[PDB]
Amino acid sequence: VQLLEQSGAELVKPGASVKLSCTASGFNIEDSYIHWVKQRPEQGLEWIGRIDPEDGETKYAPKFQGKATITADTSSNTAYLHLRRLTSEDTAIYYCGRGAYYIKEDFWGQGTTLTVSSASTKGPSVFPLAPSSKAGGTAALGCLVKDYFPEPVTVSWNSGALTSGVHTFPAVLQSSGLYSLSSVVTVPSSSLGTQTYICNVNHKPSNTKVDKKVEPA
Amino acid sequence: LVMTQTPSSLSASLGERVSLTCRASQDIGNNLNWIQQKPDGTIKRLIYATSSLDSGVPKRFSGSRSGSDYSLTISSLESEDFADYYCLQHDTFPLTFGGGTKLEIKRTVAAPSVFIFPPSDEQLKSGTASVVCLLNNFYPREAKVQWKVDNALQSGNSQESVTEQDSKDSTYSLSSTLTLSKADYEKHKVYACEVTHQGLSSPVTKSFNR
Amino acid sequence: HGQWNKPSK
Repeated sequence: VQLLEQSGAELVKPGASVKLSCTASGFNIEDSYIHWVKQRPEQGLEWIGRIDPEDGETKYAPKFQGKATITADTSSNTAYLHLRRLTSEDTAIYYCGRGAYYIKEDFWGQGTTLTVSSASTKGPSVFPLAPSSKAGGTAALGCLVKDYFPEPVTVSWNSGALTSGVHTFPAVLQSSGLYSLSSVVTVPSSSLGTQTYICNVNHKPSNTKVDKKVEPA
Repeated sequence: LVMTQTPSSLSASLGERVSLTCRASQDIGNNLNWIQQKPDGTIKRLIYATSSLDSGVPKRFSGSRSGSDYSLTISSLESEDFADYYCLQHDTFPLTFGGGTKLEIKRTVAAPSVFIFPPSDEQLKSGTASVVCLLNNFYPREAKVQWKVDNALQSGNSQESVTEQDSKDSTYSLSSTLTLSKADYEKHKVYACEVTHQGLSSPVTKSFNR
Repeated sequence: HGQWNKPSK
């Protein structure tokens, strides 16, 4: 029942500021040290700093000290990471990790993807990839998630009930400078005419949620 | 303080035993954890306080120092072990991570299942047509997908995407999406995807006629 | 003795 849930992915203009969050659940946040770790695309993890929510005492890495400002709200049971004067070097996913008393009780948060761009958010267009395939009782189907920005998009199937065989490809960059990906899945052709296959796309940056039904023919 | 993690990359067979090392530049004592990042981005600490295993982490994971060299070791490698590993030192500020290690899994050659998807009508009406070619579960990564519209070889009008190694069978999957205007797609009829892989004796061609 | 974990509490 105890976990760290981070705010949703978002886009922010350069020069601006953002305030990422990390809400502790199933335990009082001051009973631990809350760390903040950054990860630039195709790069390694970096420590930003840590807070003692009990009194708000914070320690930082040298490079982040003039931009980061970690805080907390004991009552809200949340720890925030505040970044000022945003730039392209700040586009990365930020993680909050717990530093509990009983060292054995440490765990991390899912992360918060932050894209810093001059452009605007654009939800995706979801077209279905119809079955009509033959491979020994196995048929492939899916969803083409086209023209969206920024990252990321999250695709699930049948609200999470279908997982076996699901392959969601990494987003590819297009000529328009917009991203596009497709998620596929194999299922037995024998179940095509009875089971309902729906993919669930979600793009937090633009608050869009699409549920496209993929039908046989 | 600089943690020097080595090797940067490592390809190992299943069942095999691997060790990743991190050379502490200024001595950090027993304050060094090992974290694992799965392909999906999720982070989970495996080893803490140099050798102590966290809750639930399988018996094949061990930690141990030897001078200024701290190491994580896996007695027998499994498919689910495919991930990126980083060593974290929490002795002196600023805390440091090693450059990481990308752990790939050597596997036996596997031929791909090929599928072809015609554009959806819902998109045709939008003015464009995306033809998708799926190469499911194969190994190794290399593959040569070629598009042929009315036996006409394509170029510059398609892009590919590849998934990372599967957690269960260590295979790869790849999609080649050929994009065209509603115009072009309506002009021609023969749409063919031609796959060429190590695991195939002859290049395979899946196709559909409009 | 660490630096990641909270000593007190």
